[PDB]
Formats: sequence, structure tokens, C-alpha cells
Amino acid sequence: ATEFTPSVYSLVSKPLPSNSRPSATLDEQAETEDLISQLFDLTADPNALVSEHGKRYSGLRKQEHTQFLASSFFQLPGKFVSLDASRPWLVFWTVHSLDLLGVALDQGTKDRVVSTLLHFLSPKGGFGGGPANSQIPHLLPTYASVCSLAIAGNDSSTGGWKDLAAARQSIYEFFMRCKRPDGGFVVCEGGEVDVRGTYCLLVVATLLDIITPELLHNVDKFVSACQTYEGGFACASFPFPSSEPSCRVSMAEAHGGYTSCSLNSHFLLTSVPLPSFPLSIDANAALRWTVLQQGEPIEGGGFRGRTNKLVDGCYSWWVGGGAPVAEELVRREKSRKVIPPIFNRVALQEFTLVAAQQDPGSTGGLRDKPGKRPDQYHTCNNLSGLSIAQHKMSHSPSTVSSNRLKFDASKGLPAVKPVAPGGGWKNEDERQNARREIWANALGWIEEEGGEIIVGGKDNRINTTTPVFNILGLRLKPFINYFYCQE
Amino acid sequence: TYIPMSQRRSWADVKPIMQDDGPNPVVPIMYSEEYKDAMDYFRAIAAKEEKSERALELTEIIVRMNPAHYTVWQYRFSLLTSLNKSLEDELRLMNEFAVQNLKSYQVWHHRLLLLDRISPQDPVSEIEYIHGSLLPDPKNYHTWAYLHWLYSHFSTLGRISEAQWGSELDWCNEMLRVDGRNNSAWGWRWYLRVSRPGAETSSRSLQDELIYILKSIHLIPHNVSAWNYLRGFLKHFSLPLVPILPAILPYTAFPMPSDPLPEDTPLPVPLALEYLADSFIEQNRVDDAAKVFEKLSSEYDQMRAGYWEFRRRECA
Ligand SMILES: CCCC[C@H]1CN(c2cccc(OC(F)(F)F)c2)C(=O)CN1Cc1cncn1Cc1ccc(Cl)cc1
Ligand SMILES: CC(C)=CCC/C(C)=C/CC/C(C)=C/COP(=O)(O)OP(=O)(O)O
Ligand SMILES: O=S(=O)(O)C[C@H](O)CNC1CCCCC1
Ligand SMILES: O=S(=O)(O)C[C@H](O)CNC1CCCCC1
Ligand SMILES: O=S(=O)(O)C[C@H](O)CNC1CCCCC1
Ligand SMILES: [Zn+2]
Repeated sequence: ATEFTPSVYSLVSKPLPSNSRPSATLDEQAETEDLISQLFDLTADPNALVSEHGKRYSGLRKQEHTQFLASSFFQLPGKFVSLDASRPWLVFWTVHSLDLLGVALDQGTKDRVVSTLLHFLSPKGGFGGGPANSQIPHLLPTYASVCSLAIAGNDSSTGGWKDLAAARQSIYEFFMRCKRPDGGFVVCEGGEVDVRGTYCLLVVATLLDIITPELLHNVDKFVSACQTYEGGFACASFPFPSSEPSCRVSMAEAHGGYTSCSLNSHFLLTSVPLPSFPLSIDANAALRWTVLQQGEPIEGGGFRGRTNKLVDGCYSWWVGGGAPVAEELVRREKSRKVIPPIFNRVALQEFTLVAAQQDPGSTGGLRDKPGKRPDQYHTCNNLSGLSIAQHKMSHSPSTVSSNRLKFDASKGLPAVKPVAPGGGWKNEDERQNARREIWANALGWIEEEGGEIIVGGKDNRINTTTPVFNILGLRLKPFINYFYCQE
Repeated sequence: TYIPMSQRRSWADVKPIMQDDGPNPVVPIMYSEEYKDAMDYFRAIAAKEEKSERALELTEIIVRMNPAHYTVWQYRFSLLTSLNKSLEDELRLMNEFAVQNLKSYQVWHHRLLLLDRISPQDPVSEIEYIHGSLLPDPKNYHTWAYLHWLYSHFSTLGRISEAQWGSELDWCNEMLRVDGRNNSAWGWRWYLRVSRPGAETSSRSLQDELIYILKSIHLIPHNVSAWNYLRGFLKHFSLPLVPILPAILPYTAFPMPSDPLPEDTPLPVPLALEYLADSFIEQNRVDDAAKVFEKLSSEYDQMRAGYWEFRRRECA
């Protein structure tokens, strides 16, 4: 299973060549190469049968990482006030990381998570980054809060899911107030427009059964025009006029974080049965860009976030986790005109184990690179990317077919009332067909039998996350089943 | 020593409102006294929807302590417009925030809203400021995106002159001269020369662009930025790969490479091999393309062994 995933220790490590042309980019690159390669040199090869004497052991220090996260359920120092508008992300990074690490929260602690998040929910729609009496709703905390309730909540009267169900119409109305005619969304009232907002909104709308035609109009075009000449995606596209722009232009360079959001957004839109929708992307170019961002052996096989910048553990999720999505879109196009791993699944795990863990006997946590303090965000995204590398994920047409066969369209929550009179589905046949396709495809990701690769032995294995959503399948399935009234 | 706001004459009429977290919230932050006090009074101000100079001062206090506080930024902008405050003064305050390393998505977006609402007849002063601001971080993603927005928005209003576009390319060329590995500046060149609606597309411009690309590759043969721009260029304009193959072939072992290549240029260059393979595919010579992909997979670009094997299998 590893003929095409060579270990970093089995390859010749050499610096990026200079061509006798120094520059600031190269100064930083060469210095980072020295940092990462020296730590690998001090660390026993994880693929060895008996670990080498005198060298650091690279096993995943799961209990250290659990202790690092435990601060969240007590308190954070004052110097992190810079995250005061991102407290739902602190929740999500913590509780998804604990899921990945296989550590259960007791029910009292889960109830505190639910109650805290429901205090962030505004009656007129959406979650803010903090208490609703202090912060206005925002698309990004709304994703983080919804996913956190999937991880920590339940279907009882104190489980928070019933409050989410009652909030569906107001959340939908918030989403529509955010919508621009060109297909972008502002992230909050008076806020910025970019594909992070589109991604967070489409995930939540998919999960809560609040997708309508008026919500989606031009969203596919906004996202598609974010693709750059490099094949990844920028943060946003600009509509040149004369809802009906004459053309759209990408506004910055291809980036791992916006490429993840764009690929995931486009993938969610391919489930929607609208005519000539979604506008296509160049999937081949996106797959090429993805694999080109995995670093060389001298930089430990981690991913960079853009061309000629530095590798960073959090892109294991943003770029590594986009790979199965790009792969599936390529597969669809190859068939529509009518297998070895697509990135180095082994090298990415070696980067996680050797370079991205905090040094042993310390605070625990995972980090960007050696020399950087660990934090909750890099802990979550290193582990989410590690999961994608360990477990071969694919979107299964036969699984989607089986999902269609078991869907019960007579069961469901009340249809959302559209803002504009003609903004809904044409009739029940069309709305129910949309619900079926969107639910059945959201539940189409599988781990492939016999595709597992656990570098360093089975004690390093973590749980399997879902591509696009980034929560465990065992969380996604009962959560989305709740809102669609399936069982 | 700090003076609490409860003991300030200017605030005596305001009853502060505490943060409503519930009794025992998760992820609590141990706030300083100054920050909690200011937010206590902001909650009261926002509750009564007060638009005032003291509210404006209070928002500045808060965003200095937390520049990522999007709610307080939103309230600040509505104070500016509601009170008809000088937006040029506010723009000078934002210049200082950058100096003192107060930065976020929210500050950059505040600057954009100011420029949109001021709507200057000529944005040249803001363009020059953005250029200067890039010297501490020449790859700042927010800054490059903002520069794209500024030219796109004001060109839609007809306010970017041909002289202004010309000096923007001059500046872009200088950025790439100082660091040819700055992929952000390569992205900007693409906007200036290819993607912006007003760009020229002629036989001359295509020839010039190809000359600049090939010269850049010959200067730095291992620069991924230049290879990606070349591939995007040819693909965007549906131009054949084969006629250019003479300039690329020396890296697989119009401007041509140096007769002795620069020192520290080990061969082959993997993206040159990708060029050769794709040019074989263009010639319908799938077996030759497959052999190049096989060598990329097993010897020359082994980190991507599986991707290059995928490419090999497509051809066989
Ligand atoms: C210890 C804080 C980590 C900061 C990190 C992530 N973070 C952020 C904050 C809130 C929500 C959020 O949402 C998420 F879902 F996590 F993205 C992200 C920032 O604001 C800047 N970050 C610096 C960075 C570290 N490694 C790469 N970066 C660049 C970068 C990443 C993401 C973003 Cl959005 C902006 C810049
Ligand atoms: C759903 C959601 C919130 C997605 C966002 C994911 C993400 C990683 C966004 C990054 C945005 C950005 C401008 C990064 C560059 O910052 P940088 O210059 O500090 O780092 P770099 O050198 O690695 O590019
Ligand atoms: O997260 S891990 O690295 O797996 C766990 C910590 O190293 C615990 N270290 C040992 C605990 C038992 C006694 C001897 C030390
Ligand atoms: O949903 S509604 O209750 O009508 C409107 C919001 O909840 C009010 N929250 C405000 C956020 C910013 C600080 C002041 C309070
Ligand atoms: O299941 S297997 O992959 O065959 C082998 C085990 O997982 C090895 N895990 C180590 C055991 C000794 C302590 C450090 C971890
Ligand atoms: Zn990072």
C-alpha cells in the first residue's frame, strides 16, 4: 500500500537550489529546511521495528495533547483576548480534537458546552463569536457552533439540537441578509466577502435542511471565478458590471485555506439538482496545485499554503484534506468523458509525528513548525490532516445510491419560508428530490477497506474525519439525520 | 493607575451591562480589568443604540486592546457615518494601527469601507500607501487582496488612468526584480497583464509576455512561481507547448538559457520534465509521455510518486 508513498527517511534530503540568485524567500526557506531536517535527524525513523538508541521517539503523545486541550474547560490566560471574538472556534478546535484523539467528555461537561454555545445564538438568527448580548452573528462562528453542537449535543430537551431546529427559519433569514447579488456573502453585517463565508454557510445550510434556490443563486459562479492560473483558489472574485456581471476576476493568489473552502463549497453544490448548476471548475488544475504544495523530504513532507512560502502543519488539513475532494471531481470528469495515493500519505504522517508535535515532557499540543508554540488551532488542524493521511477517504457512488434507496421524503421539519415569493422550490416533487440528493450525498464519504496506513504502529491511529465537514462520521450521521427526520 | 468608568464624570449616567455567558461557561478568557470595564460599558452603549463621541472613543479603546473584535468595528463604522465624521482622519488613525502592529481581517475591511465611502476621484495616494506598507511583509495576503480590490473597484468607476496602470506594472516589475520568488507579485502581474478587463491582448503583448516569462525562468530555473505562470499563460491563451520546447529542453537533461547554466542548478528540473511530458501528449506520443511520468515518479520527483504514477497510467 506504500510503493508510491516513500518515507522521508528513505529519500535523499537536499536544499532547494539557489541558481546563484539569493533572495529573501530563499533565506527563509533554507533556514526552515535546517530547522526541520535537524529535528528529523534527532528523531528515530517511525517506520523502524525497534526504536533507535539515543534518539527521540516519535509516537503520538496523545495524553500530552489531551492535557494541553484541558485548559479550555477551565480558562485561558488574558493574552488570548485576541480570540475573544472566536470563542466558538476555541470550542470546536477542542472538542473535535478530543473526538479525533478518542477521549470522551462526560455529560456534565457536554451540557456546559451546549449551554455556552446557545448563549451565543441570537434570536434574529445565527451565532456570534461570544454572548449574543455582546457580539452580532457571524458566518464563521455559526459553522463552529453548529459543528460543536454536533460533537457535544444530543436529541434530548437539554441537548441543544432541538434549539437549533427551532432556529432554522431565523438562521436562514440571517443567511439571506448576508447574500450579495453576485453570489458572495458578507460574513456579518458590514463584514468582508470571501469563500470562508460561503463554505461555513453551505455546510450549515446542508446540515439543517435550509437550502433554497434563492439562497444558492450565483454562489457557484462566485466560487468558480476564485480559481487562479495556478489551479488553486483565491479568497474572492470581483464582479465587473454589465447579479449579471460581464466577467469575474480572482482577487489574490491560490491559497490552501481558500482552496479548501472553494473545493468544499463546490462539492456541496454538486448535490443540488438545479439546471446547469453548479458552474464547473478546473478539477485537474486543482488536483495539480494540491499535490505540488507537499514539501520535499528536507522539509519533512508537510504542506505549504502557497507557492514559495513555508510548510506549516495546519495545511495538513487545508491542503491534505482537500485532496480527496479534488480527486473525486477529477474522477467524475474522467468518467463524464466516457489506484495509487495522490499525495505522500506516509510523509505527511512523518511530518505530524516528528515536526508538528510539541517537544516531549512539555505543554503538549501540536504546532505550525519547530520553534513555534503549539495552539488549539494547529492542534485541531494537524490532527484533522493526520486523519486524512491515515485513512483513505473516497466519495462512494454505490453508498450514495443506497442512501437514496432508504431516504424517507415524507419525514421532515417545516419547509423554510423564502424571503422573495418565487425564491423556493417549484413544488414538493422538486423540494423532496433536493432534500434526498443533498442528504444522500452528504452521507456518501467512506473509509476504504484495507486502505489504512498507520505510520509508526497502531497506537498512533486516530479516528476518521469526514472530508468537507471535518467532523467524525459517527457525529455527522445522527446530527444530519435529526434535522432531516431520518433514522 | 486605572480609573474605573463608574468613577468617570462623563459616564455617570450609564449603567453598565455584564457579559451574559451563563453561570459556568467553557473557554472563558481571563480579561484584564480595563477590557472588561470597557466592554461592560459598550454593552450598555450598544443596547441603547447611542451614537456619540464618547461611544466613538470607547470603540477605539476596545479595538486597540482587541483588533479582531468585529462587532465593535461594525459599531465604529456606523458611528462614523451616523455622526458624519471625517473619514480622512479615520484613515490616518488606521495608518497608525498598522505602525503599532494592530491588524486583522477587521482592520483591513474597515479601510476598504472607508475608501468605498470616501470614493476619491483619484485613489493614487492610497495606492502608494499600500505599496509602502508591503515592505515589512511583502507577501501579506490581506494587503495583496486589498490592492486587487482597490484597482478593480476604482477601474469600474473609470478612475484608473493608462498612466496609472503603466506605473503599477513598473512597480510590479521592481518587486519581482528584488525577489523573483515572490508569488504574490507574480499573481499581481497576472492581474495587470492577463485577467483585468482592460488588458491588451495582441500579437505583440503575447510575444512580450512570453519573453518576460522565459527570461525569468532562465534567471531562476528552479523557481516554481515562474513555471506555474508559464503553464497558466500557455493554457489560458491555448498556445502550443512544442514551439517553445527549445528553451525548456536544456533543463530536462525567444530567450534561451545561459550557455553554462548558473551554478547551483542541478538537473533535471522536475517541472521542465512535466513540460516535456505534456508536450509529448500534445504530439499524441502517449508512450513517450508515459516514460517521462515514470521517471518523475521513481527518480526525479519522488515525493509525488503516486501523482506521477497516476499521470503515467492515464497515458498507458
Ligand atoms: C493561536 C491562533 C491561531 C491564528 C491562526 C488562525 N486564525 C484564526 C482565528 C480564528 C478563527 C479561525 O478560523 C479557522 F477556521 F481556524 F481558520 C482562524 C487567524 O486569524 C491567524 N492564524 C494565523 C495562522 C497560523 N497558521 C496559518 N495562519 C494564517 C491564517 C490561518 C487562518 C486564517 Cl482564517 C487566517 C490566517
Ligand atoms: C473555514 C475557514 C475559516 C477557512 C480559513 C482557512 C485558512 C488557512 C485561511 C488562511 C487565510 C490567509 C490570508 C492565510 C495567509 O496568512 P499567513 O501569511 O500568516 O500564512 P502563510 O505564510 O502560510 O500564507
Ligand atoms: O502522551 S504520552 O506521551 O503518551 C503520556 C506521557 O508521556 C506519560 N508519561 C508516562 C506516564 C506513566 C509513567 C511514566 C511516564
Ligand atoms: O436578536 S436581537 O436580540 O434582536 C439583536 C441581538 O441579539 C442584540 N445583540 C447585540 C450585539 C452587539 C452588542 C449589543 C447587543
Ligand atoms: O499494533 S502494532 O502496530 O503491531 C505495535 C504497537 O502499536 C506499538 N505501540 C508501541 C508499544 C510500546 C509503547 C509505545 C507504543
Ligand atoms: Zn498554520
